[PDB]
Amino acid sequence: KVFGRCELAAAMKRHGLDNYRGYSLGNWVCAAKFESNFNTQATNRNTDGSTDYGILQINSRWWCNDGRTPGSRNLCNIPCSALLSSDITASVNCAKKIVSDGNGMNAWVAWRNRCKGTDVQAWIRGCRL
Ligand code: NA
Repeated sequence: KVFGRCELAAAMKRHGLDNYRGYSLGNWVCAAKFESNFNTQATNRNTDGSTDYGILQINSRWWCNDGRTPGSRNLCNIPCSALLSSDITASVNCAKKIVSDGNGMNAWVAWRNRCKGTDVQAWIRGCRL
């Protein structure tokens, strides 16, 4: 599913992401836009052989099991395919684990490079929330 901007903001809010560990909703929407262009089916392979899955591009080296990333962990305890669902619950629940891991949202390279230190509230302007 390809979300609309406000539709995704609402979904994320309902799933407890607004101000989760101090990151306002616009941060999460901004990261999703640049990670996946709001497409839950997004996948991208990394140089190390791991793959990133879903709306928030969660990596198989640490966070999910895809059956093809040798020596990897599955810290969210989920098949990576669950991250591709139109239902964002598994992505959100795993993202909450990731953002709590030490480095905050810096874990998402696109957040650091394209969202951090920008007016992220712009991503939710106009939405009914
Ligand atoms: Na893995």
